[PDB]
Amino acid sequence: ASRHGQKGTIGITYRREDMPFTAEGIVPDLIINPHAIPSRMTVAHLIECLLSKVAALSGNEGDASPFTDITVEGISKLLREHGYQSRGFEVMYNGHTGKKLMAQIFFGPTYYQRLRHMVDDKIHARARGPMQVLTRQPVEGRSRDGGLRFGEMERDCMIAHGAASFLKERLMEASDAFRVHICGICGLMTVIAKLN
Amino acid sequence: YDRKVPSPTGEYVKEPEWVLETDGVNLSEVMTVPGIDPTRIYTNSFIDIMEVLGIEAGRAALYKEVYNVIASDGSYVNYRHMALLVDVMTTQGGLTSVTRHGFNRSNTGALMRCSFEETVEILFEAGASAELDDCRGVSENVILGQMAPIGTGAFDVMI
Amino acid sequence: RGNLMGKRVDFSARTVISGDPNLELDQVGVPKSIAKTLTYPEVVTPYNIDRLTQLVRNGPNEHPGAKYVIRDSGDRIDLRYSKRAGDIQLQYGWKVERHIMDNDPVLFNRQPSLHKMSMMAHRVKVIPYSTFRLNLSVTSPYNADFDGDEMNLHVPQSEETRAELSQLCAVPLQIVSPQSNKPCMGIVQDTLCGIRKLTLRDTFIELDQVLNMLYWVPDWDGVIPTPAIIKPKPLWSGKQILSVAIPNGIHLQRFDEGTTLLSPKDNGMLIIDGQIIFGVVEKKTVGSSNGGLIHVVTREKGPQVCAKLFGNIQKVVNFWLLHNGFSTGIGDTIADGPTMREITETIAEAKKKVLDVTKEAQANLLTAKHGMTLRESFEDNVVRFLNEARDKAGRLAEVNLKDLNNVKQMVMAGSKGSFINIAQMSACVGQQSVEGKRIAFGFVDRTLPHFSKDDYSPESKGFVENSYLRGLTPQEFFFHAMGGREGLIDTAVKTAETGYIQRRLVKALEDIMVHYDNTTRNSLGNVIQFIYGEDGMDAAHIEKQSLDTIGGSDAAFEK
Amino acid sequence: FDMGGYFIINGSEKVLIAQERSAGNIVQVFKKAAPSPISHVAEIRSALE
Amino acid sequence: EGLVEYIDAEEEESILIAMQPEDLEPAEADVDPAKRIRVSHHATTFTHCEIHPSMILGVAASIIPFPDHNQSPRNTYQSAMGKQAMGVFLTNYNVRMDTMANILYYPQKPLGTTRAMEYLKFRELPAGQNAIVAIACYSGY
Amino acid sequence: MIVPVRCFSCGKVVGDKWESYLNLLQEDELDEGTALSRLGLKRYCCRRMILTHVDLIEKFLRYNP
Amino acid sequence: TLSHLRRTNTPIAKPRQLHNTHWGLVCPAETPEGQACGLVKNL
Amino acid sequence: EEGPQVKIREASKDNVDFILSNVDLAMANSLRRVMIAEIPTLAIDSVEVETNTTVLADEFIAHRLGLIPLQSMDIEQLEYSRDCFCEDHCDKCSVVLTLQAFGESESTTNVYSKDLVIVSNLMGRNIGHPIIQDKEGNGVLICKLRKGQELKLTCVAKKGIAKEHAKWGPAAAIEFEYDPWNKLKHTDYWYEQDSAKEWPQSKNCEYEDPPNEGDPFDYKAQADTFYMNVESVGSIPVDQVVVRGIDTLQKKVASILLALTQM
Amino acid sequence: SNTLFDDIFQVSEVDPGRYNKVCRIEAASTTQDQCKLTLDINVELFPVAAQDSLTVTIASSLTRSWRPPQAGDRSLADDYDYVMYGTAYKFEEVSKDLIAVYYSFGGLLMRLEGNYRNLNNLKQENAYLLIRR
Amino acid sequence: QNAQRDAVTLFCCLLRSRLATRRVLQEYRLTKQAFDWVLSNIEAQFLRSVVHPGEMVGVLAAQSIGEPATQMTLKKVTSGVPRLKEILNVAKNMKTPSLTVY
Amino acid sequence: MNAPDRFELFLLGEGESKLKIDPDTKAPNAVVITFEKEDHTLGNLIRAELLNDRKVLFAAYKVEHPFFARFKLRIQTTEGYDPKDALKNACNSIINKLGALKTNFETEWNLQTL
Amino acid sequence: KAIPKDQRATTPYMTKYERARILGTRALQISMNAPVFVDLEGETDPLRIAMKELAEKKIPLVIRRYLPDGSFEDWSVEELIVDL
RNA sequence: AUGGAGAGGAC
Ligand SMILES: [Mg+2]
Ligand SMILES: [Zn+2]
Ligand SMILES: [Zn+2]
Ligand SMILES: [Zn+2]
Repeated sequence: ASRHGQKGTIGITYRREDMPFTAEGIVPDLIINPHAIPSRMTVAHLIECLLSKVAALSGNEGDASPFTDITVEGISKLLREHGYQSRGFEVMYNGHTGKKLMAQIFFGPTYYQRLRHMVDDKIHARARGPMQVLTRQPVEGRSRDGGLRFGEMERDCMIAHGAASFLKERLMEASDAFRVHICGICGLMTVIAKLN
Repeated sequence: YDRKVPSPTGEYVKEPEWVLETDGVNLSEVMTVPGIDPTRIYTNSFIDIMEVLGIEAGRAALYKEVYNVIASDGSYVNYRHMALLVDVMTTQGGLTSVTRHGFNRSNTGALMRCSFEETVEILFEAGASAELDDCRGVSENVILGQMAPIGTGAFDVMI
Repeated sequence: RGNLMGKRVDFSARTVISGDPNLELDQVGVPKSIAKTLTYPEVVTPYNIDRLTQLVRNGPNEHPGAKYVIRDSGDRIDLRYSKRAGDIQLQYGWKVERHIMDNDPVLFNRQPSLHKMSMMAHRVKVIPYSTFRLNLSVTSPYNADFDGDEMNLHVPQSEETRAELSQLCAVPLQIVSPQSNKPCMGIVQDTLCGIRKLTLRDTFIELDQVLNMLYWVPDWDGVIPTPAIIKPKPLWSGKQILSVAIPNGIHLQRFDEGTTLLSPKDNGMLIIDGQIIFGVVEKKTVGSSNGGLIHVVTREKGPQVCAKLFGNIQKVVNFWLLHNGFSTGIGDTIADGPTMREITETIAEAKKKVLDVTKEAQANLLTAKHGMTLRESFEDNVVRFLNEARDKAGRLAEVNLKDLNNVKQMVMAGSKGSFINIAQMSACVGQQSVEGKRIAFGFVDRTLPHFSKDDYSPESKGFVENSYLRGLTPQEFFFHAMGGREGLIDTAVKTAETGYIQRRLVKALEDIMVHYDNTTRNSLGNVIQFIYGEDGMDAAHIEKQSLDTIGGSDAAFEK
Repeated sequence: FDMGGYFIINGSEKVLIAQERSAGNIVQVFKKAAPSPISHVAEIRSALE
Repeated sequence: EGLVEYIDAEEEESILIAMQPEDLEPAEADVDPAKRIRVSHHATTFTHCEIHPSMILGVAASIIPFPDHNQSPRNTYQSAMGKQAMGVFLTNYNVRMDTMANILYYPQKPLGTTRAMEYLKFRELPAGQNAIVAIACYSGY
Repeated sequence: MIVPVRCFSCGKVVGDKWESYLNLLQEDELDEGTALSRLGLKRYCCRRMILTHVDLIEKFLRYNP
Repeated sequence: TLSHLRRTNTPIAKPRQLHNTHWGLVCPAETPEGQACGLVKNL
Repeated sequence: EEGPQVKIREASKDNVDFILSNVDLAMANSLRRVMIAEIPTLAIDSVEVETNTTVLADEFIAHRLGLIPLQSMDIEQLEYSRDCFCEDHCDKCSVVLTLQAFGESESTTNVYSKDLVIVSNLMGRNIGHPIIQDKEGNGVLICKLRKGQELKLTCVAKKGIAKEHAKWGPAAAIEFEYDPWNKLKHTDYWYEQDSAKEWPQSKNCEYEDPPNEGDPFDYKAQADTFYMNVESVGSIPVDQVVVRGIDTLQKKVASILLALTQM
Repeated sequence: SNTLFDDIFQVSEVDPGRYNKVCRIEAASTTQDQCKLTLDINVELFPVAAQDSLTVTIASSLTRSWRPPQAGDRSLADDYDYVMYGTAYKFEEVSKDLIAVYYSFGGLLMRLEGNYRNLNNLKQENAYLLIRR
Repeated sequence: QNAQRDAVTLFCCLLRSRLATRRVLQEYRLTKQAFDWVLSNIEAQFLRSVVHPGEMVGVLAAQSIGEPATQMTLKKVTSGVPRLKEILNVAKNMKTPSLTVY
Repeated sequence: MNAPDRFELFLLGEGESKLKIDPDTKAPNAVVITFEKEDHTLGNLIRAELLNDRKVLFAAYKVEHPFFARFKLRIQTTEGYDPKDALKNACNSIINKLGALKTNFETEWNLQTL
Repeated sequence: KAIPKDQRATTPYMTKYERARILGTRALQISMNAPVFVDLEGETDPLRIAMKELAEKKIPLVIRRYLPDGSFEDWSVEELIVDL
C-alpha cells in the first residue's frame, strides 16, 4: 500500500528485461493501474510521487507537511530545472519489443509499505480432516486444519440454482452424514440395534 | 408535474398539470373533497391505500413503492421478482410483513419457521399443538439431510 | 442456523485471489499446492484405468497424482505410507482418490454470497503460485477485486454432482442473468479503456502488429483481412482487427446523440454482420448492458461462444494496449490558466450572492417559501447557490480538459470516474454536509472556535472553496473530515441493515418455486401467482423491445 | 525508542485503554419524545470522587 | 512565563483562536494562482493562536504526506493500514522474545516527509521503502 | 540495517559508496545532492538507494551481549 | 505501538460522528472502520 | 565492414556509449535484453556458516554475499555445476572463498569484500577475485561487528545467468533511444499548451536533422540508428558485456538452427 | 473485375473533427449539378487542402487473405495516389432522381449522392475507392 | 385456455404489429421461404423462453431485490435502505407520509 | 512455496524437446512451431526477420501465459517454399548480421582511449 | 390412481433440471461400467458419453413429474424434446 | 480439548 489508502496485492513479477524502461535505463520496481486514481480522488499520491522525484534528483527532503505553501506548480518548476518534463511523465519503451510506448507514463519514487497479509499465511485447503466430538462436523480454522462454512447464504445460492444433489452432498458427504435407527411405531431413535 | 397524454390528433404530447403534495396523510377524507380527481389520488402510505381502496389496489401500490426505491437509486430489477414479493405479502389478505410477525406465523411446517428468528418457542408450541410437518419445505430437507424438491429434486427418475 | 442450515464442510479451500488476462472466462487458476490436497473419487473403468494406474504411480505429492486407493471391502490403501504404493493392480470398481485436475468442474464463491451468481462453476486450471486466478470479466457477479479479497472453492464428490455444476451452475450459462434480464458480466478496466482507444478513427495498425494481433485471437481462420487503406502504405484500422474477434451474423445497431448513418462524431454503433461499420467501441456496447454485444452474442450464438468471446476481446485489446500504453499523472488534474481564473471568479460570484441573501434575510425582507421557516428558506437558497457554484465550476473545468487528458479518457471509455471526480480534483470540492444539513454549531453559535458567533457564511459552515489539487485549508480539512466520517459510519451501518433485509426476504420466499403447471406455489401448495411473473416466462430470456402500435399520429399509423 | 506507558504481566505487555464517560456533577436539559408525558428533563449525575 | 496556556473543550468555548501566527494578524495590505484559497483575519479580537494546525491530527495520520489533498476516508484507510506496515518496531528485537516479529530487511526513511515525523521518530524507525513506481496499463496483470 | 549491497531497480553497486558518502557529507562539508554526484550515483534510482538509507546497525551494535 | 498507547474507547445520541469540539484534542482521521467506527478514538 | 554498424562516442572502464546504425528494432532490443539477462557470470551461490555472532541474521548476510561483484572474465572455461560430473562442486565448476573476521578493536570493526579469500584452486583462470572499484581498495561493506563479535563462513561461487537470479547480471542500467524527434510518431506527446516547450530535447538531438513544419509525414521511415550506452558492474569489462551479449544471442540463435537438424 | 464509377470532384471543406490523422471531406462533382460527396481521408498519408480537385473512382477488383504485395511486379490497377477497401452498408433514396450510397473503409466513412449511379453500385461486399492528385 | 390467451396477449400485440402485411412486404421485403423461417424461429425462440418448472423462483426474487439493496447509499421523501426497512416492516408510522393530489 | 524453480525458465524438463513443429490446419502451407524455454528475446527477433523474407506470407509469435517460458511462432509461406526453410534462412541471416555487428564493434573499440 | 397418457398437461419439452439430472444419473451408472448404449467415438468421459447417449435418444429412463396436489405424469427421456 | 475475551482481513 502506498500511504494514501491504495491497498493492492501482487499479480505478477516481471524481470528487468520484460519491464518497461525509461530512456536512461530506469525500470520500475512497481506498476500500479491508472484506474486506481480517478474514482478514489487520491491526489496526495500523485503529488508525493512528483515531490518524491525532485527530492531524489536534488538530494533534498521533500516536505509534504499538511498546511503549507508547497504547490504542485512550484514542485514542477523544480523538476523542470532537473531536466525532466515537469509533470511526472517520461517517454518509456516496451520491454518485449524495444518499441516506444505510444503514451507517456507518470514515473516516480513514491513511499510504499509492505503489510502483514501474505498469502502463505492465508492459503488453506481441506479434503477431509479432524472433526469436533459434539457435532461430528469439521473443526474450525486453518491453524487446526478445518473446513469452511457452507453458510445459509451459500445454501440459498445452491437452492436458487436448483442444484439439489449438491446441496445435499455438501451437507452430508462433506460435513456430518450419519445413519440411525427409528421405531416404525413411536418414531424416535429409541431402537437398540444390536447390529451384526 | 409534467404529463404525457394523447393529443387531439394521436401523438402523445407534453401537457403539464398542477399537482399538490402533503406533509401527512388523511386519504379517507381528502378524496371525498370537491374540486379534485378522486380517481387518480396517491399516498406513499400504502398502508392507507390498503385500508381505503382495499387489498388489490394495496398490492398494486405496495409494489409501486418498492419499485420506487430500486428506481430512485438508479438501478432496475425485473418486474417478476418485485411482483412475487409484493404478491407474497399480499395473499394472506392484508399486508403480512417480512418479520416473525408477518410470514413466520403461517402454519408452514414447524422446522421451517424455526430456522428463522424465534427458534425454540416455535418448536415448543409445535410440540404442544402436536403439529404435523409436510416436509416440502426446502429448509426441512436441509436439516434432514435429504434431497430437496428443488429443480433437480422436483421430480423422480425411473425405468 | 449454525449447525444444520449451515455446516463447516470437507473438500474446500480458500486463498487470496488475483486477476489474469489469459485465463478463459470460465476458468479458475488453482495453486498446485491446493490442487494437490483436494481430491475426487474416481471409479476404475476400462476407459480410465491407464490414466488412473498412472496417477497412482505418481502418488500423493507430485502433481497429477493421488492418495488413497479404495477397495472392494472399501478399506483405505494410503499412498503416502503403505509398503505397496509401488505395487497395486487396479480391479475394475475400486475408487481412486486422485488430485483435482484440469477441467474438473469446481464451485467458486466470494462472500457475502448475495446472488446465484455469487457461486459459479469454473473449470480448473492448475497453476504455479498460491493465488486463485480469475478472468477480470467474472469480477462483478462475485463483486471481487484484487486488493486482498479471498475466495472459496468447493469440489463436488459424485458424478452427478459435477454434472449439476457444469449443467446448471457453469459460468457461461450465467452471463445473462434473470435479475435484470441483462448480462451481468462485461468488458472492464484495461480492456474497456483500451478498446475505446483502439477504435478511435485515428487508430491505424500496420502489418507486423496486425499479424501478431490476428494470431492472438485463437478462433482466427488464418485469413488476413484486406486493409482499409492499401494506397501509399497498407494500414489497417483498429475497428477492422477487433472485428476478427466478433462472430458471424452478429448484427447490432444503436444511435446515441449525434448519430446518423454518417456518424459525424463516431457516435453510436453499427455492426453489420461480424464487422464493425462505424462508431467508437465503449461501455454502452461491450459493457454489461441491456442492448449490447454480450446480450446479443449470448442469445444469438449461445453462451459457449459468448464465453469464448470475452477471451478473444481481451487477448487482442490487452495486447494492442501493452504496446500502446496508457497512464495518469497530476498532469491531468491541471486545468488551464484562464480556466482557473474563471473557476475562481464563478465561486466568488456565488460567495457574493450568498452574502446578498444573508444581507436581505437579516434585514427582514426575505419571505418564507410556503410552509417552511424563514431560516429553512435561507439554508435551502444558500445550499443551492453553493451546489450550483460547485457544478458550474466543475463543468467549466471539464470543458477545458483535452481529449488526450487521461482522466477524461477513462470517463469516455467508461472505465472509471465521472463528472464529480473531475469537479473535485480540479475545480472545487464543494459543500460538506452532515445529516442532510451543512455543518452545525458544535460550539455555541459557531462551528470552530476560529470564527465569531452567529456566522452562516459559506466557509464558516462547511464550504470547501478549494480543490484537492490546490488543497483544503485547516478549517476546510476538519469540515471535510466531518462529512466523511458520516459516510464511513453509514457504510458500516448500511451493510448491517441490508445483511438482514436480505436474510428475511430469503427466509420468507425460500420455498416458492414454479410447479409443473406453471403455477407459483410453496410448501403448502398455496397459490402466489397463477402463471409465474404474470406471463410464464424466465427473466433471462426477455429483452426490451418497443411496441410501436402505441405511439405516433393516428395518421402515420394508418400510413 | 521504547516509550513506556504499559505494564508487564506474566511476560505479556499490557496497555490500559483510556475509557470515555460523561462528566459527573454537570446539569443537562433534554427535550423528550412526543409519545411521552415528561416533556423536558433536567438531570445530574452526582459524583463524589 | 505565560506565553502558552492549556485549554480544554469547555473553555475553548469562550475564546477566539487565530489559525496562523503571522498571516492571521499583521495589519492591512498581486497573488500566486497555485496557492489554495484562504479567507483572512476577519474578527480581530483574538485571545489565542493555534500552535500549529497540523497538530490536530494524531500519530498515525501524522505520517500521510499531503493529507490536505486527499478525500477524507482515504486518510482514514491509511490510518488503519499504517499500523500494519512492517519495518523495525524496536532496535532491541534481537533480544526480545515475542510471538511474531516482522522486520523489513532494508527500511528507508521516506522521500516525502512531514514535520511531525520528527517527533514520531519515523525517519529513524521507518516502515516502508521507496519503490520507483509506474502508473501504466502494462501486461494487464 | 546496513547499505544495500546493490541498488534495487537498476543493479549498480552501491555497497561500497556508504563510508565515502559519509565523508563527503561531514569531512568536506558537501550537500547530499552534490555528495551523491561525486560518487557517480547519477540516475535517481541508485540516487535514492543511498539518500533514503538508514543505518540501524549502528544502533544495533550498541547492545552488548 | 505509538498509536495504541494513545487510544480512547467509548462503551454502548450521535456518538460516532466527529463532533466540532474534537478539534485538536482527538484525531479527525484515525478511527477504525465498521463495528467500532467513531467509538474508538485516538488522541 | 558489411552490415549493422557501430560508432562509439565515449568509452570508459565502466561505460561504452554507442550509436548503432543499419539495424532492425528487433535486433537492437533483443541484444539489450541478452545483455541484461543472459551473459554468464560468477556469484556466491552457497554459504556454509560456522559462526555469526553478529547483529545481522545468517541468511541476510548470505544474501549480501550473493550480490557481491566477483571477477568473471575467464568465465567461459568454468562449467555449470549442474553439468559438471563432480558431486556437488569442484575446481572445474566453482571457486570457493573463505571469510573470517573477529572484532578486536574498541572502534567498530568493518567487514569488506576485500576481506574475502579465494581458497579453491583457480588453476590459471582469472575468475573469483572480488571486484573492487572503491578508492581505498575495500569494496562493499558486508557488515560491521562490535568488540566481541565474530563471523566465520565459506562461500562457493558458481556459474550463473541473470535470468535465474539478478545477482548474476553483468548488467547495471542500459540506456536506449531512437528517433529522437518523433519523426516516426511512435509516441504521441502529452501536452498542456505546447508539445515542444514542455518536453525537453534529448541529448541525441544534435545527431539528427529536425523535421520542418514545411514537410509532410514520412510514412516509409523505419527505426534505424539506436543510441545506447551500456554500464557494467565490473564482473566483466564493458566491451565484453556487449560482445558476450552479441556472442550469446548468436549462440542461442544457433541452437535453434542446430535443433531443426536433430529432430 | 472492372470500374463501377468515375468522376472528378472539387473539395469545399476540410475537417479535423478532433483527429490528427483523419478528415471528413466535403466536395462537389465538376460535371453533375445533382452531386455531392463526403469522405473520411487519412490526411496524414494523403494530405488534402481545401479547393483541391481530386479524381475519384470505385473498382471492385484489380476473398483470399491479403498477400503482401509486389505491385509494379503485379497488377496495381491503380497508379493512383490514395486507395482504400470498404463495405457498402445502406442505399438511400433522397427521392426522385436522387440516390446516395454509404461506404465504410474500416470506419473511415463515405457518402456519395447522384442518380445514374445506382445502375452500377451493387448491394455488395465490394469497392476499392481510389483517388489521385 | 383463457389463462393461455391472457398470458400471451402483450407478446402478440407486438407480434401482430411487427408481422403486419403492409410492413412485412414493404419495410422489410421478406420472401415466402424467409418468412416461414421468421415464423419457425419465433415459435422455437418463444418456447425456449418459457420458465422451467423446478425454478426456485422465490429465492431468486429475494436475492434479486436483496443484492441491489446493498449497492444503495447517498428534498422530500425517506428513500434508500431506511425506506426499504419501512416498506418490508409494514411500518405504522412512516417517517414521511404524504398525499399526492390531482 | 508454490513458486516454480527459477531454472525452469531456461533448462528443459523431462523430455521437453526444444522445438515442436505442427501443421496448422486453418490455412495451407503453414506451420506452428512451439519454442520451449524462450521468450521475447528470441521470438521477436525471428518474427521481425521472417518479415523481410519476401516469400513469407505470414509470421507472428506469441507468449501465451507468462508464468511459462514458451512461445509460438506461426509461419506461412508461398506455395513451393516449405516453412522450415523460411525459418532456417531467417536464423542464419540473423547470425550473419550479429557476426558482423560483433567485428564492427571490436574494430571500433580497439580505437578508443579510457 | 396415476394420471393417463392422453391428457398430459405439462411441457412436452425437457426442463433444464431434468436434463442435468438425467445426464447426472447416467454418468453415475456409466462410471460404474454398467453397459454403454451408443458408439463411444474415442469419448472416454462418463458424462460426455451420457450426452452422446442422450443426443441419440438411447437413454431408457422415465420422468415422474409431481403436480402440486400429488397427481403426476410420466414422460420418457425417449419422448421429451431436448431443445436448449 | 472446551469456554470466554480482544485485535485485525473482505464488502
Ligand atoms: Mg475489496
Ligand atoms: Zn417405538
Ligand atoms: Zn539505480
Ligand atoms: Zn564440478
